[PDB]
Amino acid sequence: NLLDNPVEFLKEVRESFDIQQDVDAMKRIRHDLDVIKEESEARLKLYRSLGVILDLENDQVLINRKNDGNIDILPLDNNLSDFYKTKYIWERLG
Amino acid sequence: ARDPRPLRDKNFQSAIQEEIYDYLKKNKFDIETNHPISIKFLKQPTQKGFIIIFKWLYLRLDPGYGFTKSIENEIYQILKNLRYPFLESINKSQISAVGGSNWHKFLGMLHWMVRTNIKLDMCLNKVDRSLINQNTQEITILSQPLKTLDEQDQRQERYELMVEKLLIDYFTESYKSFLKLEDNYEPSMQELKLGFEKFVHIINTDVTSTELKLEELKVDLNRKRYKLHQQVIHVIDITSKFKINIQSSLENSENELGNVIEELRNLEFE
Amino acid sequence: ASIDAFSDLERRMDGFQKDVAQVLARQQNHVALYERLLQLRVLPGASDVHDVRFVFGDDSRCWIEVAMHGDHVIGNSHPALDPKSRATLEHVLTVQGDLAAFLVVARDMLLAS
Amino acid sequence: IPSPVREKLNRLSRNQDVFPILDLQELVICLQSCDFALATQENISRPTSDYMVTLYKQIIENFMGISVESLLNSSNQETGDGHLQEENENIYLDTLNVLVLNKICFKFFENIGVQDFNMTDLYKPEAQRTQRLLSAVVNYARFREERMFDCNSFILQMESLLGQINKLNDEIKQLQKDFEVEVKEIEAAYSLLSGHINKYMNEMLEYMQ
Repeated sequence: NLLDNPVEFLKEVRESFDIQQDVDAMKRIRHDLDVIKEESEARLKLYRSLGVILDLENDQVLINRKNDGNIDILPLDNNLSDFYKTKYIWERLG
Repeated sequence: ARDPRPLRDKNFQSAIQEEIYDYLKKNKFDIETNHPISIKFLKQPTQKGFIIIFKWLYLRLDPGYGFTKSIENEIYQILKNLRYPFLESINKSQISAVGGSNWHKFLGMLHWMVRTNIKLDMCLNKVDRSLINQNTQEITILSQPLKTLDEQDQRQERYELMVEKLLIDYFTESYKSFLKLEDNYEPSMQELKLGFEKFVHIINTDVTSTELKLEELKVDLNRKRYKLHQQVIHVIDITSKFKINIQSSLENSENELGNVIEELRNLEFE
Repeated sequence: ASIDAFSDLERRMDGFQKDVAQVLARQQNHVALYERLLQLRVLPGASDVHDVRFVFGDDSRCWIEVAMHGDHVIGNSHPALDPKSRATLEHVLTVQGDLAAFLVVARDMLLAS
Repeated sequence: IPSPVREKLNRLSRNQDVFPILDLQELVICLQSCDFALATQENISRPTSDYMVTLYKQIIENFMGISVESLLNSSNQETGDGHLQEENENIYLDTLNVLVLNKICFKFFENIGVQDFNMTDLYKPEAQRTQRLLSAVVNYARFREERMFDCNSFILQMESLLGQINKLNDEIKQLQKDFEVEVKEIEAAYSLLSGHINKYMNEMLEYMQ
């Protein structure tokens, strides 16, 4: 009752893979990561030396500019960030 | 080419005479021919009584043979045609008077005939059993639940053999009546009609058997094909989802990184 | 003639699809992001003797350029500031030697002016 | 006062001879046309042994539809006789076979009006006896050929019934052959693709480690 023509069906699957498109894609993806990495490096060390450390493992941001780990965190979820995150990330600094 | 049996040994002659006499009395020699049999007679015989014994034995080997008026002149030729393995060991001179000193050579020839007769019955049983075997051809292939042989048509050639065996019987009997100036073969024809109905009933078993087997291969292949097709569906169903998701991933990655690099190098005020 | 061993390839599909996810986990810009949150960008200076230029705000309202080669105390500001505001900033980079302290104070002077 | 005699117990001998004696050329033409190619006027006029033995075997296998080899086979029972003790000898062999061949002809000829077949006819054949025996055979063959149309209805019924077996058996082997071919050719389209998929992932791994 099924598979009117299973032979053509299988052929389409081989023809839907395309190795070169993805191989070419792989060259471009590896290149783009290097461009972001290399052109962010000098700046990224500057932002790291600021003391502003970032946790993306657990959806919060830590502040460590009071010689203690008791500085209040800011979540990354359910938030405006429209002059919202910026106020908190300027009042927690000193 | 000489006979290895010790025909000259006198002890052997005494032993087999008793054993021979018992066998001779049992098979009605002294009744079928008026000539009596005795251990004394088997000790040293007369020529007349020997020819009676030889003829009686040979007719059991070759019933259609027509003996000449003086059997002594064809005994050698008879053994030659028979391919008697011990012909050279028997000299033509002693056939004239077998009752003399050389009676032992002729007792052993007669004794060998008895052993051949004994062995012939076993042969005829095997031929008979072969007839039984041919009786198997008729019934042995058909009683296989299913047969194993390289040609389903060989069973058929056996079937044809089963059928042909009927016509040889039919035409053999009809010919007997024809030679008796008779022309009515209806007895033979009615027997053939009845036997052929058995065939029709039995070959009908193959038709019915084959039809049912055929309908089961049809059902089984359709279901197996459906099961196999389901295997193909599963492979195709999840393979396409795999590729499209990665195509999305590849597409998403490329748009992601293209926009980042533009922003990273856009140092204008905008 | 391949069949029934699809579970082997199925493992390969599930494994490779998620090895892809691990390697391609979306690296954040960390610089487009930092500039978006703070309205603060780090760009090369127009006068490349003074290397690093800092831009504040969504538009070109406030900016200043600094050497950052060594003891970097270069005066430069789009909203001009008095010497007293300029002397306090020059001491934080000289008598305090704290970049982080110098950066928060400088933007407050510029945005208010 | 003498009494008459019924000589024609020899009419019964003539009655035993009711089948016709065929002229040499006609007897051979008919015998050859029965597909006994070995039969010739020259050999049959001077019969030799080992020729008659071969020629007789061909005749029996046609009219009886049997294998002489199978006949030699059935003479030698496989198991059940004398196995424990050999008695040290291959003797009796062929001698028994020679008398069995004699019996086969004897029984057959009894059926077609010959009551006195014997070893001379096999192993020192003579011309008049040889043509007499073969003429009875031919007359029997002609009777069978002539009367073969009595059984054509049976043959036609048999051929119909045999046709149904063969047609059904042809369908079975066709169906079972076609499905195995269909299965593999689809699997080849998949087997090519399965190797392709392992190849694709392996190349992509080169740029992920």
